[PDB]
Amino acid sequence: DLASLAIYSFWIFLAGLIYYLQTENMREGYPLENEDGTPAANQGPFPLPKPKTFILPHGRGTLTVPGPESEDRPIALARTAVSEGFPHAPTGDPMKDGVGPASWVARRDLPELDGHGHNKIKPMKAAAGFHVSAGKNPIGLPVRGCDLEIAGKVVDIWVDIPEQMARFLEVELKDGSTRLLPMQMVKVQSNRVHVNALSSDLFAGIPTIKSPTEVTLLEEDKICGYVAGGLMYAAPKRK
Amino acid sequence: AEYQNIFSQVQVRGPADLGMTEDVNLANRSGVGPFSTLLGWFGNAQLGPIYLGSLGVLSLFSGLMWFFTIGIWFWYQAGWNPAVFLRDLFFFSLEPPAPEYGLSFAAPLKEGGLWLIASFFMFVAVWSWWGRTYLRAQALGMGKHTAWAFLSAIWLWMVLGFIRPILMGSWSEAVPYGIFSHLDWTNNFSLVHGNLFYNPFHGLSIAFLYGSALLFAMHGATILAVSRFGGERELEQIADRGTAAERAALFWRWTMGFNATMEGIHRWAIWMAVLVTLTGGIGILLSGTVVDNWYVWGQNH
Amino acid sequence: ALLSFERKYRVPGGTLVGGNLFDFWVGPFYVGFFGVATFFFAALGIILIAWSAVLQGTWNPQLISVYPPALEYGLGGAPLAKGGLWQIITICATGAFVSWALREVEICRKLGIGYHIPFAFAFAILAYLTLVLFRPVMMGAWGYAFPYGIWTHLDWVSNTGYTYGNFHYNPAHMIAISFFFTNALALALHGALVLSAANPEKGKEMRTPDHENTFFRDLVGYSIGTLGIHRLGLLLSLSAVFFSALCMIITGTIWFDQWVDWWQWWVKLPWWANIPGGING
Ligand code: BCL
Ligand code: BCL
Ligand code: BCL
Ligand SMILES: CC[C@H]1c2cc3[nH]c4c(c3C)C(=O)[C@H](C(=O)OC)c4c3nc(cc4[nH]c(cc(n2)[C@@H]1C)c(C(C)=O)c4C)[C@@H](C)[C@@H]3CCC(=O)OC/C=C(\C)CCC[C@@H](C)CCC[C@@H](C)CCCC(C)C
Ligand SMILES: COC(C)(C)C/C=C/C(C)=C/C=C/C(C)=C/C=C/C(C)=C\C=C\C=C(C)\C=C\C=C(/C)CC/C=C(\C)CCC=C(C)C
Ligand SMILES: CCCCCCCCCCCC[N+](C)(C)[O-]
Ligand SMILES: CCCCCCCCCCCC[N+](C)(C)[O-]
Ligand SMILES: [Fe+2]
Ligand SMILES: [K+]
Repeated sequence: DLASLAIYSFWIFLAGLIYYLQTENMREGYPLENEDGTPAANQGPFPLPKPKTFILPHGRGTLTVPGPESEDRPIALARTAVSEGFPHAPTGDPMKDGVGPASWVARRDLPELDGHGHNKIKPMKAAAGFHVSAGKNPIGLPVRGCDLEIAGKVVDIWVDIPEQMARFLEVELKDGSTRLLPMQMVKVQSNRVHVNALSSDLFAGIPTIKSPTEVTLLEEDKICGYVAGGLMYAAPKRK
Repeated sequence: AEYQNIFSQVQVRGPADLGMTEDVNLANRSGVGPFSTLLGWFGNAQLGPIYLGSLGVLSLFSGLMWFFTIGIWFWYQAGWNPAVFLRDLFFFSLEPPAPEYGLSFAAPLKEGGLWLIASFFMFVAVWSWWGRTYLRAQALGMGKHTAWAFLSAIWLWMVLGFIRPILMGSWSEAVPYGIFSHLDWTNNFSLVHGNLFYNPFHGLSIAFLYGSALLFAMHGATILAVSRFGGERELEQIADRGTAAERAALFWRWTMGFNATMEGIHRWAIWMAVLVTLTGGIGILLSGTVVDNWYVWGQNH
Repeated sequence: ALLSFERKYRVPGGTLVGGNLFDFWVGPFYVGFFGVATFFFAALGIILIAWSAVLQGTWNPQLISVYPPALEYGLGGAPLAKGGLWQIITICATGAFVSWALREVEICRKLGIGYHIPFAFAFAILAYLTLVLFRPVMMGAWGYAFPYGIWTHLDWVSNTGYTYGNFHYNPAHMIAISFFFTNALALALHGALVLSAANPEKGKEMRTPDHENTFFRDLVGYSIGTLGIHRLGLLLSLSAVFFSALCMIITGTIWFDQWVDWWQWWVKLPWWANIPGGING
């Protein structure tokens, strides 16, 4: 029967497709490790796929995966139990150490580039032609933390030029320096910008950028991880 | 209340983005269209520019001829009465030739000939458009995934109005051009072939269709959940994994025991969707050509 | 075992109930209070299905079928072998799904991410509940719910649908289908676009988001953007399920005749109802 052959054949194909898809999704994070960082005994029935190489634009090089995996940063956590499967407690201030929900990845310390080789993200004041086209302009508004205290004021919006969208709000603190806050983590209101994730006293702790006119992938991760980390770790200060 | 990032809070705009050049013939790109602040609350506010070379002109012309051919037939059935056109809009239908004409083109215009003409225009419109998906990607140096995926949809479409009718020996087997009529055709097709719920390829097609909604709901929600870490900038998370991709992976590893990668999830995605019409086309093509009654077939299998 | 980058995220906290009592993992799986709840509900449900199988007289996966109480029982209880088991299993399923969603919420809290996933899952749960709880309650009997059998639930779909003629005529059903088809269309497009940029022509450099926007503007004159496409995929899938639940909740309740006849309201509009010509004249 032709139909029988077809369906039998399809299932064989599907099993092979699933095998392929699963191995493709093991190009990051594998081999699996024990909590101490050494290779785990059981890796599962799926083997690692042959390496593939991505050619990155603008001379940024290449990326080959799977490849030797390493955090490339200290992880300030310690075991809380004598066997595997339990939580690992922060050895210091989790927000400052960048662990738990305040984690950041050691991404390349260079800015993401658009298709023309220019910085993808730029403060609006430096992005020729860009301006707020709809909604409440947050620039000039005071910034309130979850402790209901004002931590600063919005002095600019950092925009994704290629995709034309707001990505960060640049906030100036009392000492005159500024910090970037992810747009996804702020609530723009009529008379202010509210930040549920952080209490006023934690804004100074937000990681700073090296250059005032650009932000690297590494810095974005530290900034985003720190702000998000506040949801769990600033809870005591949150009203 | 926490901002959910479903709608943007503030829109920004800069010089119209004219796009990448690569090997594209700029002479064929129009100017930018207007900007929609309405659209901008959800997606990009920019309209255009669009690329329209010769192939594109052919596709649009042919596509419109298809649409107009059906429309003129509709007005005809409406007695050219505007009021009737609107009240019976969903009842009008441009039907294929009767079984008696087989696969010939000797059927009167009002009795199948016009259906063949509209179908010819549609055939040119779709295939030339497929050529467009391939060439626009080529001109930009991109992979041909879109054109390959589009082929899967084309497969079901081809089986329904071309391949199956030809194998069955008559155009009468094809789908009519009408809102309610193509639905009646669908119900009748299942009834006549012993209930499609018994066609294993129909069941698989359903699994993938439901699977597509499950997966896009999962993926869309995941990306939005990690957009606070730049998660939607997928190409760069692929080239340089960030905490967004790691948290997304762990949410699922911790939930269901396994996960994907920023690039891999898009492979699960393209296949989940593509298999909908791939299995579907096979299921329909075998109907009436190899299997007359799925219930019966299932009894012996 | 852990993914190479996993340990830094395995910290204490985020649980909604029990504090640190169930704050741990079993292999890759996070547990938590709701992980234990889900296991409890699921285990019981599966055990009750096996028992239903014994009362049915079969162990075959494609034959096992747990049916709800016959209509005569209305919304009351029923003997285990006559619909009661279905009733208990349904409670277990609901408990397992809701617990699964809440466990996802605890996982979101520990990871510091948005709650979009469990929120989206809640739509699927609500669709299930429309069919086994809301619709049956509104109609006056558990018997209107579908049976738990691989093939028998399809019999229910076919029978229920033809009870109203060709179910294609349900307007809410038409909208739901439109969202399902559009979603799959969008999923294929999204997967193909990202992949076409990440895996360009042989020897070339990875394309960028700019190239993705350019490809679609060149093709159809519009690109929704990377944030937008994920918002769209989510909206399309949830909308499809919302209209599915809606198309069924109104069937057998506010509308119970042949769906095709519903369309009479438009054709019978005073200003053209009697005008000669057309299909309806
Ligand atoms: C929504 C409209 C109808 C309906 C209409 C149809 C139609 C029409 C079809 C199915 C089909 C299926 N349905 Mg149904 N189905 C309904 C409600 C359900 C429910 C429920 C709790 O709500 C479940 C679990 C299922 C499950 C299933 C799968 C067995 C099968 C593949 C679908 C799929 O992959 O989707 C996408 C989901 C995934 C890819 C995730 C993986 C899901 C796995 C496949 C489901 C396991 C189900 C399992 C056997 C239940 C036992 C588990 C316990 C341990 C006992 N249906 C409602 C009542 N269903 C198809 C089939 O072939 O059926 C024979 C089919 O054609
Ligand atoms: C009473 C009716 C029968 C039945 C009869 C059929 C028939 C007959 C068919 C299906 C098919 C399908 N059925 Mg069924 N089906 C039944 C009940 C169900 C149930 C359910 C809960 O009961 C479900 C979930 C499904 C689900 C499905 C889908 C998996 C599948 C369609 C795939 C798709 O999206 O193609 C979407 C894609 C296309 C149609 C591709 C063509 C698109 C073209 C290429 C693009 C046109 C461009 C154009 C020129 C321009 C347009 C204008 C512009 C938009 C402006 N059926 C009952 C039992 N079903 C199809 C299939 O594959 O079956 C195996 C099919 O043929
Ligand atoms: C002859 C049959 C009638 C018909 C009768 C009906 C009836 C009756 C119904 C539909 C419903 C639907 N129909 Mg119809 N339908 C017909 C023809 C069609 C056609 C077509 C091409 O012709 C299409 C595309 C559709 C499409 C649809 C969808 C809009 C909808 C199903 C999806 C849904 O609601 O999911 C909702 C999602 C769920 C129910 C899933 C819930 C999942 C739960 C929360 C989790 C499961 C967990 C699991 C148990 C764990 C498994 C174990 C793990 C895998 C380890 N119908 C014909 C005309 N249709 C259904 C609807 O709208 O339902 C609300 C419905 O009831
Ligand atoms: C917007 C709606 C769409 C959607 C979204 C969605 N689904 C989701 C999620 C989201 C966002 C998850 O986060 C969650 C997930 O973890 O995915 C991997 C999930 C999920 N969607 C699933 C299935 C599923 N989703 C479906 C549909 C959809 N999901 C929609 C299209 C369908 C169908 C039929 O279309 C199915 C089958 C599960 C794989 C998973 C949730 C897993 C879960 O809740 O596990 C807890 C329970 C158990 C392991 C045991 C249950 C045992 C018994 C207590 C009950 C079973 C009895 C009876 C109900 C079964 C009858 C079966 C017969 C009908 C054959
Ligand atoms: C003019 O009037 C004004 C208002 C402007 C406009 C009015 C127009 C209106 C109201 C138009 C409405 C059109 C509608 C409702 C179209 C609906 C189509 C539907 C519902 C379904 C389509 C299914 C069609 C399929 C599956 C078609 C498949 C076709 C093919 C595979 C091609 C077949 C080709 C053939 C037979 C020709 C042979 C080809 C060669 C190579 C010579
Ligand atoms: C419907 C089929 C989709 C399910 C595919 C399931 C793949 C299971 C992968 C397990 C891999 C586990 N791990 C951590 C060891 O790699
Ligand atoms: C790539 C996603 C893998 C999805 C695999 C889907 C499995 C669902 C199978 C149910 C179809 C059953 N059958 C025989 C009746 O067709
Ligand atoms: Fe994506
Ligand atoms: K500016």
